[PDB]
Amino acid sequence: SPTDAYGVINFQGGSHSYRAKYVRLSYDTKPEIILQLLLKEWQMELPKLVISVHGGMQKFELHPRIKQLLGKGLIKAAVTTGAWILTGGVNTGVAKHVGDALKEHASRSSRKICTIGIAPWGVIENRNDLVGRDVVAPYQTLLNPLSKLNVLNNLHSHFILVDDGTVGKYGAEVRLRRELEKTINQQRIHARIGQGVPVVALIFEGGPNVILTVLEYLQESPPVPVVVCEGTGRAADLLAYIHKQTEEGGNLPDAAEPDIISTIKKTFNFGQSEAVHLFQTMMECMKKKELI
Amino acid sequence: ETKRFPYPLNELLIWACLMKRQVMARFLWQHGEESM
Amino acid sequence: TVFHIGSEDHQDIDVAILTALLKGTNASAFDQLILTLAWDRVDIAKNHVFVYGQQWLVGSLEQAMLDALVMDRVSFVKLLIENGVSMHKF
Repeated sequence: SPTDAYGVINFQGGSHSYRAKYVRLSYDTKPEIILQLLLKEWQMELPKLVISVHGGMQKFELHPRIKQLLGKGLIKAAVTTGAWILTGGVNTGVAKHVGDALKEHASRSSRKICTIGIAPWGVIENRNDLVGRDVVAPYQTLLNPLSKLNVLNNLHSHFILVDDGTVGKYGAEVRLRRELEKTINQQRIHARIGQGVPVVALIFEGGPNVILTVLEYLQESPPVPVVVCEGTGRAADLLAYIHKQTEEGGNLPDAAEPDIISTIKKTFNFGQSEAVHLFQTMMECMKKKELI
Repeated sequence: ETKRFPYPLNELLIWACLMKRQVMARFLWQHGEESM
Repeated sequence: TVFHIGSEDHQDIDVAILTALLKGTNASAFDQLILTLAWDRVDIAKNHVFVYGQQWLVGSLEQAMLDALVMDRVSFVKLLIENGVSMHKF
């Protein structure tokens, strides 16, 4: 049925009145029309780079020094290359710390940094105050204590929100992010250059489903690379630990897969339910080291 | 609602200036639209 | 409260003398904010009241804004705006 909720989701804003945009589309919109919206209507420029950010939700106390470097480093890659950062939008986890990084080294470089939020429609606090056609909307980033719901991060610039079964249902956004990543990589990076737009994925404090997301890229045609950073507190630091003890393509030096599977279930409790399976995922991630 | 105002940073800028509160007036001026 | 001299743990004693009045003495999350306001110490308020996970009540926060505007407490207006208060609703 008609999208019936598209306009400006301008946050109440703190120091500023940070603006944003929403469309509320389906879960079956075609990749051609998704991109068509971004550049035609929202008057965006084609990016010379895409940085997808897959960590987790609820990431809870990133370290002090880690905050500085990732931010200062991530802004520079974005502003110096005119990039689109792709987050989940919800103010829990990476999308929190990404927006934190923006605020620190802002330079009001939102002009050159177009962060986009992609989430399902329903899992978001104050869902109902946005319904309407070309509606400038208010929105309160008040940390409503009773609210287990998500709030959209004030330090973003655009939003696409994906209908699904209904409210509460979470996890119907993975397709659109990917199909868009395929789509942008099938666009020429300049009027003179033939190569497609590159795509790279960055990982902050990953997770047992993220380590399937990592593999899903290296299996992809073309094989999208991945970046990780140590100093985190879940799978990134793990797959960082996996890094140091492995040879080119090899599955193990002198056998420690009991001790690895010990650590696999230590973080997320398996009990060898499938902690073995998570090892062969780490096996194929420690394998294709030409993209990690 | 209706007891609210659509542009409250304007109503407070006038308040701070009638009350001779310059440091508050400068702060509130930087927030909102139509700065000049 | 002990002031460990050498490990920069719990830095210079003013923060200790004042933070001591905030810990224990449960009093609220609110009254903690109101006490910094009378003192005009935002560094205390930002760091030792607006902490992660601080469960805030209902428009108590608005009632703090009303107190800061009268008292000409500009930096507490700035802070409370950053931490969720809405002038349109207020």
